This record gives sequence, C-alpha cells and structure tokens, in this order.
Amino acid sequence: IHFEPVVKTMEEDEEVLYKVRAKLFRFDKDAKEWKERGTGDCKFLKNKKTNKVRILMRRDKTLKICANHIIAPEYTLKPNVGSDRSWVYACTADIAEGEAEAFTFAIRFGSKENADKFKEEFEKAQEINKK
Amino acid sequence: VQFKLVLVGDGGTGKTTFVKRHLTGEFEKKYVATLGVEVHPLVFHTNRGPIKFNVWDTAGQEKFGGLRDGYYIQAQCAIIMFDVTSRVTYKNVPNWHRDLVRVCENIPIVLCGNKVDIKDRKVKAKSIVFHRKKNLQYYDISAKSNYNFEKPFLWLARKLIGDPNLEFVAMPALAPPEHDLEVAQTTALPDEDDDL
Amino acid sequence: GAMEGILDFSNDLDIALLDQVVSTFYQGSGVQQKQAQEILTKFQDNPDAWQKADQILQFSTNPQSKFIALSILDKLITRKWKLLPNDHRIGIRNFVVGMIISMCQDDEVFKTQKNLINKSDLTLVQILKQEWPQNWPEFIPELIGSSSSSVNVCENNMIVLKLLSEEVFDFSAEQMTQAKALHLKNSMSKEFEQIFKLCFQVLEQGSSSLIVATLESLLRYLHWIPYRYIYETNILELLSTKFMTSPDTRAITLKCLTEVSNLKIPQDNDLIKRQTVLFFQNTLQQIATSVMPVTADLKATYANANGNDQSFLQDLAMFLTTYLARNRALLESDESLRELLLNAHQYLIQLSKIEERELFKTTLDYWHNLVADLFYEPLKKHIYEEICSQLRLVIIENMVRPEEVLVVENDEGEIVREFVKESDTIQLYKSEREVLVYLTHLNVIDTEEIMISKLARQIDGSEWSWHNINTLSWAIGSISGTMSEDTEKRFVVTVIKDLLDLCVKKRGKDNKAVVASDIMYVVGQYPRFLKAHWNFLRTVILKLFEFMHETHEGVQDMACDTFIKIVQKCKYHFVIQQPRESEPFIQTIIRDIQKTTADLQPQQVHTFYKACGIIISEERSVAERNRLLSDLMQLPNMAWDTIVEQSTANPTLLLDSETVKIIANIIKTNVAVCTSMGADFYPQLGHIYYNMLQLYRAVSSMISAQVAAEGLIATKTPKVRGLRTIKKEILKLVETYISKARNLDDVVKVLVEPLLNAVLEDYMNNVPDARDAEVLNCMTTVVEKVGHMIPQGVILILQSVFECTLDMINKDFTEYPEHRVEFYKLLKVINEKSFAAFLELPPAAFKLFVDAICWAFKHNNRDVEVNGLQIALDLVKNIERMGNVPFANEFHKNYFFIFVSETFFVLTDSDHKSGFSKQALLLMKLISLVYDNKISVPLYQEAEVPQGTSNQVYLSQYLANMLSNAFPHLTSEQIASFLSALTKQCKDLVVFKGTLRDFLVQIKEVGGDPTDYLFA
Ligand SMILES: *[C@H](CC(=O)O)C[C@@H](O)/C=C/C(C)=C\[C@H](C)C/C=C/C(C)=C/[C@@H](C)C(=O)[C@@H](C)[C@H](O)[C@@H](C)C/C(C)=C/C(=O)O
Ligand SMILES: Nc1nc2c(ncn2[C@@H]2O[C@H](COP(=O)(O)OP(=O)(O)NP(=O)(O)O)[C@@H](O)[C@H]2O)c(=O)[nH]1
Ligand SMILES: [Cl-]
Ligand SMILES: [Cl-]
Ligand SMILES: [Cl-]
Ligand SMILES: [Cl-]
Ligand SMILES: [Mg+2]
Repeated sequence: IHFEPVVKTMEEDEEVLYKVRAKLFRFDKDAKEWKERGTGDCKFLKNKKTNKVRILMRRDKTLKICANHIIAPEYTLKPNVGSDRSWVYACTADIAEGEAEAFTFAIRFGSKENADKFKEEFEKAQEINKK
Repeated sequence: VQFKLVLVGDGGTGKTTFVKRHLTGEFEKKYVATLGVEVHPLVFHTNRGPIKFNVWDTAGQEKFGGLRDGYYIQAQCAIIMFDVTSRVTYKNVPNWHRDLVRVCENIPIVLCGNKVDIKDRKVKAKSIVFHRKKNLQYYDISAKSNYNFEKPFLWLARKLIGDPNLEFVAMPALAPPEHDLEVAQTTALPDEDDDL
Repeated sequence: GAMEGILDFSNDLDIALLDQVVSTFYQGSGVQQKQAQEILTKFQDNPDAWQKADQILQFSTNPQSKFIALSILDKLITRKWKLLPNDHRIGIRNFVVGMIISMCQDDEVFKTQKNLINKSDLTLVQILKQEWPQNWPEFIPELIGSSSSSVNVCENNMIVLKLLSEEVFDFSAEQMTQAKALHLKNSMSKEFEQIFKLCFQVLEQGSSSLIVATLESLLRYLHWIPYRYIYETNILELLSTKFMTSPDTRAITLKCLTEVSNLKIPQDNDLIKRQTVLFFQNTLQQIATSVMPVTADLKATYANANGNDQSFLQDLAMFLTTYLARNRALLESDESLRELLLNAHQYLIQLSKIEERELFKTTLDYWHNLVADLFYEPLKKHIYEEICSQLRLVIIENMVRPEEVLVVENDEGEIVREFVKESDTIQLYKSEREVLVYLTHLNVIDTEEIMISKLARQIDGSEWSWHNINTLSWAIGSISGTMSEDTEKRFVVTVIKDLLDLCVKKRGKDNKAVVASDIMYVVGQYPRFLKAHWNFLRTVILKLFEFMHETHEGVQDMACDTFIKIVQKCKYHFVIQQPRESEPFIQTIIRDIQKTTADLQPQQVHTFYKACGIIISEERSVAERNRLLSDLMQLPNMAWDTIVEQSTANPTLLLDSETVKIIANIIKTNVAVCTSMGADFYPQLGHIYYNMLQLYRAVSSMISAQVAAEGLIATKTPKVRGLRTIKKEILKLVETYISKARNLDDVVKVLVEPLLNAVLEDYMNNVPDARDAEVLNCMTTVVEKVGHMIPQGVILILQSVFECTLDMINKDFTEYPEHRVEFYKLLKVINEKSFAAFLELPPAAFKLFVDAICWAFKHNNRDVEVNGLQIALDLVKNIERMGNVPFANEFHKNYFFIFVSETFFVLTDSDHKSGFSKQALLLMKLISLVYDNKISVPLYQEAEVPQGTSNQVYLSQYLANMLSNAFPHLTSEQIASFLSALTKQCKDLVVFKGTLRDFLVQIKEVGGDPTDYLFA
C-alpha cells in the first residue's frame, strides 16, 4: 500500500573559461575621471552553441551585471599610467545597463600576476572568437 | 512593483554617496550638498521578481532643506542615516525620526550608521540603541568599502513584499552583440593602494 | 514654463496651477518632477508665500497643496510670528483652529486625510508654543469641553496633546531657551489634572481608534508626570489587563508599561511595591492566555514575521528586560512570586533564541545585568540555576566569529579567507564572552559538561557541522581564565585531544581549514596552559611554522597571527633555555627564518620578525640582547649592505623596480622589529642610519628628476610610488624609534641634525604634489620627545614646513587632507613644547600663524577643528603666562578681537556644532582675561573712548556692535542682556554654555525675550 507523499541566469549554456576577482572602472569623458562600476568576479564565458566568448562580471552581493560584452578581436589591452595591475580598453557594445553603449573600460586586479594572467586569457579568447 | 523610499539624515552623512553607489557602482569622494531632494529609481532583482524603489534622497543641510517633511508624504519606507565618525549626527537621529514618523506613521525604517571604514570611530557600537524602542532595523554600513551596503534594501524589500525568505538573485545575462583612449590611459586610476 | 506662473506674486494665485505643480511633483517623474520641485521650493521660500495660505487651504482640491501651505505657515510661526501685527496673529490662529474643527466634523475627511490633519495639529502646536497660556489661557478647558461633543474631535484632541507634550518635554532642549522651556513645562504641569481626568475617563469608558490615540498620548505623559497619577488611580489595572487583551491597544499599552517601569517611585513604600508586582503579574498572565504560552517557539514566530509579530516580540523583550532590571528583587523573596519571576525569565530565554542581531543585543545586555548581579549578590544565584543553564546553551550555540578567526564559508560551500574584517561583530563577541565568563564562574561544572559533551557529539558525528564545531570552539576559547589552572589543565587537554581526533577523521582541505582555524584559536586563548607545557608549546609553534607553507591562504595568515599572539604572552619561554633543550628556542627560530618564512607574503614576514623582536626584548642583559638583535637582522642587513654598495656606485640601479621593492621590504622589516623593541632597537638603527639617510636623498633626487621629466603625473606611476614608499618607511622607522627612545641625549646628539638636514629642505623645495605628509608626522614626534632640547632645530622645522604647507591647505577645505591634519598636529606640539619658536617668527609670519589657527577652526573635519581650538586655547595661555611684556601687549592689541569675533562666528553659524564645547571654553577664557584685568593695555586706541575707560566697558561696546550688525533682527535689549549674562557667567562654564545655547535659539527667531538671559 503506497502512501502518497507530501506535495534563470542566462549563463546556463556557457563554459567558464576563466574567472578572476576584479574592480571595473569606466571613463567619464566630460569630467576627466575614472568611476568605479563594480567589484566582483570577472568571468570569461564561452557559449556552447556559437563558441563565442564574452566577458561577464557581476557585482558582489547585489549580483548586478557591471560588464557583458563580446571579447572582440579588434580590442586591445593597454596599460594605465598609474598601475602595474590594470588594463584599459575600448569596448563598443556593452549591455550591462540595457542598450548597447560604447565605453572606455579599466579593469584592476589584486596583483600584477592576475593582470598578466587576465591579458593572456583575454588574447586566447580573442583567437577563439576569430575561428 | 514600486515603493517610495525616503532617505534622511544630517548633511555629510553619506546619503547621496550611498544611493549613487547603488545606482552606478561609483564612489563619489566629493561632497556636493543635495538641494531639497533628488529622486532616483532603483531596481533590485529578487527570487520574488523585480522590486523597484523610487528613492527620495533628501537634503540634510538645514539651509538646503527645501520642502523638508513635505518630501515624506506617502513614503512607504525610509532610511535614516548617520555618520559613526560624527556624534552630532547620531544625536540628531531622534529629530529626523520624529519629523519622519509624524508624516509616515507605520512604515518600515532602517537606521544606518555610515563610514565604519574610518579607523577612528566616534559613535561607539555600544552607544547605538535608539532603534530599539522605535522598532527600527539597524546596520553599521560603509558606502566606501561596501560593508553591509545591500542590507538596508534587502531588509526593506522583505518587509514591503511580506516575505522573510526573499533574496537578491542574479539578473539574467542576455547575449551581447578618437583621441578618447589616450586621455583615459594617462588619467590615473583612483585609490591604487586598495586591495582591488 | 507654464508651471513657473505661481512664482509671480504680482498676479493673483492660480490655485488650479498650484495643484498641477504639486501633482506633477509628487506623482510625476523625470525632468518634470525635477522642474516642479524647484518651483515649489522657490514658492515656499517666498517671504510673502504665507499670505497665500488661507486661499490654498480654502480653495485647493489637493491635500498635498494644503500640506505645503501648512509648512509655509509653520515657518512663519516659528521664525517671524512676533513680527506680525496682532490681527494677523488672531486671524492665523482662527483659520487653523477652524480648519481642524471642520476637517474633524466631516467623517470622510477624518478617515482619508490623516496626514493633513496631523500636519494641522502640529501647526496648531507651533502656535501654542508662541501664544499659550499667556495669550490663550482657555485653550485646555475648551479642548476638554470640545472632546465630549464629538468622537472625531476627541480623538484628534489626543493627537494635539501628544504633540504638545512632545514639543514641551521631549524636544524642547535644543529648540527653546531655558526660560521658555520652563515656562511651558510649568504651564502644562499646572493644567495636567484636567488633562488626566479626560484621559482616564476615555480609557475607562472604552472606539478603538480613540482609545489608541489616548494611549499614545499617555505614553508621552509618562516621561514626566508625577507618579501619583499612575499609582493612585486605577490606570495600572486597566493597562495591564483590559488594554493587553485587544491586539489593537496591546502594542501601545506595552510601551506605556515599559515607561511605567521607569517612573520616579519611593523605595520604602510597601503598597507601591505591591502595585508594581501586580501590574507585571497581570501583564504576564495576559501574554500567557491571549498571546502565547511560555513554551512557544518564538524564534519560529519571529522568522514568520506575520502581521506585527516582530515589533510585538521586540516590545515584549524591552518590557521584560526594563522591568526585571529595576524590579526583579521585588519577586525574589516571596515564594508565591517565584513562578512569575521564573516565567518572565523563561520568556526572555525564548526571546534570546530569535535570529535577529539587534534584538539579541538587547536581551544579552539584560543577561549581563543579571549574571553580574548573581556573581556578587549573596543567596541569589540558586534561584536562577535553571535559567542560567539554558542561557549557557543559547550563548554557546550563538557565539559569533571572533576577530582572530580569518576563515569563513562562501556561498559556493568553500572555506575561504575573508575579504574584509567583520567590523560589526567585534562588540557582540565581547558582550557574549562577558556573559559566558560570568556563567562559567556561576557553575563551572555545568559549563564544562555542556562543552565537553557538545564536543563528544562532534567527534561521534551526530551533530557534526562547521557551524557546530565553530561556535563550540569560539565558546571554549572565550572562557579562558574562568577555571582554575588545575581544572583548565584537564579541560584543555581533553578539548585539544578531541580536536586532534576530529582533524584526522576529517578528509579534505575545507574540513582541515575549519578544524585548524579552530585549534589555533583555542590554543592561542590559553597561554597559561602553554607557559606550563613546554613540549606542547614548542610543538604548537613548529606546527604553526608548517602552516606558513600552506597553499590555503586563510590558514597561513592565521598561523602568523596566532604565532605573534602566543608570543606576546609566552615570550619568556622562548628566551630561556628550557630544561632538556640544547638552546633557547629563539636561537632555533632565528637560524631557520629563511626556510620558515619562504612562502609568506612580505607583510607576513614582517609580522614574523616583529614577533621575534618581542622575544628578544625579554633578554635584559645588553650584550646578549644586541647579539640576538643582529642575528635576527642578518638577512635584511646582508640584503641592505649589497644594495648600499651597488646603489652608491651607480644610482641607475636604484632605478630598477625590483630593487625598489627589495629596499622597501628591508625598511619595513626594520620598522616591524623597531615597533616591538622600541628603545632596544638603537644598535640596529645605528648600523643603517647614515646610509639610510643617504638613500632618502638619492630617492628624493630620483623622484624630483622623474617629475621634471614626466610631469606631475609621475607621482601616480608605480615607479614613483615605489620610491615614495621608501621615503615614507624611512620616516616611519625614525618616528617609531624616537617615539619609544629612552636615551634622548643620543636622539639629539646623533639622530636629529642629520634627520633635519636630510628631510626639511627636500620637503620645502619640492612641488606640493611631491611633498610627503609623513615628514610633518615625523617632525611632530621629534618636537614632542626632544623639542625642549632643540630650540634652534624647532625654528628650522617651522622655517621649512610652515608657510609652504599653509599655502597648500589655505585655498579650500579639501585639498591635501593628510597634510592639513599633520600640519595642525605639528603646530599644536610646537605651541605646547617650544613656544619660543613662535616668538622668533617675524611679525608677518606670526600673523599667518594666527590666520592658520582661525582657519583650522572653520574646518568640518574634526581632526583639524579640534586641534585649531586647542592651539587657540594653548596660545592664549602662552601669551598670558608671559605677563606684562611688550610682546603680550602687542599680541592683545593685534589679535584679541580677531580671536573673539572668529570664535563667535563659528559658535553662531550653525556649521560647527561639533565644536561647541571647546568654542565656548575659548570664548570664556578670552572674556575672563578682560573681566579679571589680565590685559595690561587698552584694547582701545586712544580718543576712541575716554582716557580712564576700562577694557570691560570697551569689550561690551565692541561686542554689542559686532552682534548688532551680524544679527540685525535682534533688539538692542536682547543684545545688552545677553552680553551682561555672558560676562557675569565667565567663571562658570556650565551656565555660560546655557547662555550661549539660549542666544543660539533667539537668533533663529524674532522677538525673543531679553529676560530669558536671567535664567537661573
Ligand atoms: C589536523 C591534524 C590531523 O592530524 O588531521 C590539524 C592539526 O594538525 C592542527 C594542529 C595544531 C594547530 C596544533 C596541535 C595541537 C599541535 C600539536 C601538539 C602536540 C601533538 C604535542 C605533543 C608533544 C603532546 O604534548 C601530546 C603528546 C599531548 O597528548 C597533548 C595533545 C595534550 C597534552 C599537552 C597533555 C599533557 O600535557 O598531559
Ligand atoms: N570615508 C567615507 N566617506 C564617505 C562614505 N560615504 C560618504 N562619504 C563621503 O562623505 C561626504 C558626503 O557625502 P554625501 O553623500 O554628499 O552626503 P549627504 O548625506 O548626501 N549630504 P547632504 O544631506 O547635504 O546632501 C563625501 O565626501 C563622501 O565621499 C563612507 O562610507 N566612508
Ligand atoms: Cl532635524
Ligand atoms: Cl496631505
Ligand atoms: Cl612570558
Ligand atoms: Cl530695545
Ligand atoms: Mg546628499
């Protein structure tokens, strides 16, 4: 006699190629200064269906997206004058805050090592996005 | 869907800095005094769907107070702010509370002691007891370091939605699609001493 | 814009347009809401806007419009009331009273327009504060009369009285003169019997909203009314029975009963004692029968957060803790009151299980009050043995992570190192420890048994979890010192043996990290044990050294912290040769230091070296100590010596970024060791000193070169930041040593001249952005310790830093924040220890000094502001101490009134409220100088006033003029009376300050009463 028993991130289809903690800035052109956009895990996500690789970064605690853009082959990581543990680059289509907007980003890491590992992985992802 | 939140407290306690941190992620180091009130929509994603706060960030300087308690009409929740490095700001908390509850008689209110990042704290943890008889939630926060920065809104959302187990959840991440850079390269990143 | 039409007062007010602006503001959004907000603010601030208020109140179809009209009137009433002609005052009073009456009589309005009505009632109260009872003697009899006439009117009257009681008794301190507050308190006291009669009647006769409004007013009265109104009427019975039964009235009644549990009440009176017992008894019986039994799971109830349960539970906790703190003695002797005492406490035990930090703190404060009393008061603890036993459990199971435990669990179920400190649980931990310590002393057997058997259930696996091994471990560490050495011996032995067992059985790196964090915490908490068990202590240290090679960075960091923690307490045992060892353990440690610290981050290496310095300073024989010191310093000194040889030959080598890091870590290692060794560090300082100062100069040249070649942006580059770190660490090292030096003759003869030579000109001749704030900090310590011995050196310091630092910080309040702060600290110590240095300044430089002081006290930065006021005070004392000499006479003629007026400016501008106390003190000092004839010259130039005139007369004349022009809305009489009081009170700071506070009230309004300054 059987007794009756009592009664979506959108990152589902992606492989995590690379993850590192980071602080992300955007350059406000009008006032010539960097502004923090978020701190948290920066992830490299490769879509299983398109093999395309994106950067996705979410803020700690609130988990709000502060970066979401294809790692474009045309992009170039440049040093910032103040830092040996950051990269600056121009991004033409980021969708963190809704509609696709262009930004100059800066991303800083805990160490030079992490910044160097990031750049290596960033250029690897660029090659993947080429094929 | 949507809730009026009023944010009150003495000038310089960090109301606007806290709000901006939530809106854009940024930390504003400059003190530009709020003139009357600045209204900002602020959305969080939760396990019970999106919740939107319409945040009425009010002026703390008397000279810039504008409509004052006129701002509180139909508030559905509030944050009262002080600065743990400044005793006069805690001293005035009962004054802000009084003016607020005279207009908003039964709303959830968070008391926040801001700037706990500053080594030399003046309002001792032991001293902070005003919330007890007034049924206010209390948090030590820092807009600068983000210490507990999310708690005031998470608590208010639980009270407003009527769900003690409501949590912030990751927003869905949709597939993404000139001397401007040289200036960015040669402008130094702020706070190069920080851990991140 | 169409909306800006309401701003033109030359045209009649379009009420429909106002209502649109207001709707747009409250209900609109974006740019339109923003425009509308600005318009309403401009409208509201029009000094004639109040003339429109009747029109708006009468004709507006918008409640918010009318609210804003009432705010406009409120501002008129609180600031310019006595300006109005008497018929406008009567008119305003009539239409406010009439509007209130009219809105109450229309039930739909009463139900739906509460905000507006409450705002009206407040507006009425502002009028009462101006007019009552002197020009409104019948307000209260008439209010009482009106109450019986209508239920809506009666309800609203209670709101008016509540607001009046608040404004007079709870919020008058900052908002009225002492004289006016007393007036209003006396007036309300004289009429209270009739207010109470109405109140009691309403409560007895029993409409729920009217009853609730009456109880909210009663809550306010309980702050001040005589106790006879509470104890000699039947109101306690009503509160504790009838009003507890209905949930509508229960919330407010509980708050009333909490306030009642605080009334001023006679201590000998048996009947009152009986009544205080009875209301508590009633109250607890109502909770048990109407709300929940003592057994109920309040943790669960609170978590469900249904309706108003959380606030009710909060309120119950406040009631029970407040009452029991004052009165539990009443319940402790009589055997028939025992069940009540224990039941009340059992509710508290249940409340203490609730997951809500702020509520836990409230209950924990009460437990501390109880257990502290049980620790001292004879014959009490046995009464509470079962309460205490349960409390032991609650505290142990809810212990929060101490500051020392650096591992935490992430959302992914991994045990990681913490991102940041849990700054907000420091105090909670301390409070928990304090209670648990008392509980342990109250029954040491019960506590051991609870802990050992909870540990048993961790080993066997029945209760195993991280949460459970953690709180237990933190609890166990937290009671160190409560047992006898002998019981502690066995206890720790047992605990440690079991935690070791636990570790072996727990496969995996997350488990090992948890259990290791726990073992490190416990052992670090029991140094008494460690000092008694050398084999054990040694093996513990060797194990900490193993953890210094852990890949789990949490464990590694904790090992370092635990090492120095143990050493701070057990250092003697590292310095002596232990029986059956071949050498003191310090020798073994130093020898293997390169191996041991190979995997540590530099700052962890520095902590390690600092621990070694603590041990070394235990050796008091000088030859041996110095040898230990040079042994410890071997690796940094060898690295140093090769860096110095290389660097001197070629300055390009200093260019290399890797070499800059190496040098910084060398100096940082010296700082670390100097910090723990203080005065004993001298011989090591001597080894490096002259070359270190040469390095400072070399690095300084490099920095300047880079700024010249790349621009100011150079100062942001990693290269240049690396070079400034060297300079800063050098200054820190020298500062650290001088702050702790005991041979000041050597400081002066050997250290100072080369220091000053190396740093001052370099600071002076650099561009502002290249100047290190730490130079000022270093110089403060130098002046503090040996300034009295180096008068010419202090002159040199001022010459080099004063004008150039002032020019950096005197443009605004924000630029160069660190320089600002260190600058006023340096001026403060110079003024305190080498005042002669200021006496030598040229007159122009001395003026800039006075300017600098006054600038300091206009800061909102506390660091700065406080130092500015102290310097001003100290300066006056320094001038005073000189007596009747030309420098002092000239100082007064030039500066006495600048200080007086500047101090008045910050006292009265409303932007410097944090400085009131010190400002008042400075002013009293300055006024007292003239009062006591300690100024030997006329402050007045001759022919300004008759030849025989006194400085007292002139000072009053000067102040009356100053105040007359700065505050033109004050009457002459107000100014005269204020100044008379202030000058008379210039030896009594408490009263003097009251008089200043009274003035700060009067300047905010028109027509303040000059007789207020006679308050005593
Ligand atoms: C996990 C280990 C595992 O095996 O899984 C993590 C663990 O290693 C962390 C250990 C830490 C931080 C410290 C331990 C407690 C140091 C060990 C010391 C030790 C074994 C000392 C020996 C010499 C010793 O004194 C033994 C023989 C004793 O039985 C003591 C454990 C108890 C004492 C001192 C008894 C007595 O004095 O009578
Ligand atoms: N150190 C520290 N500074 C903070 C923090 N939050 C704000 N500040 C600083 O405090 C100053 C005042 O902040 P702001 O947000 O403008 O204060 P406000 O309460 O909005 N003032 P007002 O009522 O006059 O608009 C700013 O300089 C800001 O950088 C904090 O958490 N830590
Ligand atoms: Cl206020
Ligand atoms: Cl209204
Ligand atoms: Cl010792
Ligand atoms: Cl007059
Ligand atoms: Mg602001």
